[PDB]
Amino acid sequence: PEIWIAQEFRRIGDEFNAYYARR
Amino acid sequence: PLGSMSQSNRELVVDFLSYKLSQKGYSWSQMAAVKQALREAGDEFELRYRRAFSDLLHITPGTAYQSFEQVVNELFRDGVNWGRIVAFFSFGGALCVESVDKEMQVLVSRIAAWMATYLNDHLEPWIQENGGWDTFVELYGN
Ligand SMILES: [Zn+2]
Repeated sequence: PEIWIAQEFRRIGDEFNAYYARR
Repeated sequence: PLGSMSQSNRELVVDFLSYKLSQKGYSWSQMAAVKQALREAGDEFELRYRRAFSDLLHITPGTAYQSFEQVVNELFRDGVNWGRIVAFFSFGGALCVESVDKEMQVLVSRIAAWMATYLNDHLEPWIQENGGWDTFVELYGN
């Protein structure tokens, strides 16, 4: 199960990083 | 064991003052200014991605750390950045919320310590070459 969640947190946490990185 | 009644009284006075300075564009310390920045990056993270916090997964005190040390390993599997560190923190918060949802409160104290020592032994390095915390504050403050 879990692995998929760790992956998910890697993703949305990149969308986020992208956001404040672009600013 | 119990520490100073004055150190207790001073700790609250010092807390309530930082908050008022942070609101008026000041900060007691680098530690105070970083805390608030993370608190708000966190809520911002919560807001943007509430979907992915749901019911996360046979949460028992039994395989708790095991299941924990693995999600985090996987999280930074191929590198750290400012967004994953936030992804990291917000992750511990729900565990603590979802844990007290089962009276597993006792799991909360242990959780904190897994993060502090991980962030110390593994997140601390990256953070340091990458500008410091001061750098985060600028990217993620307000
Ligand atoms: Zn005690």
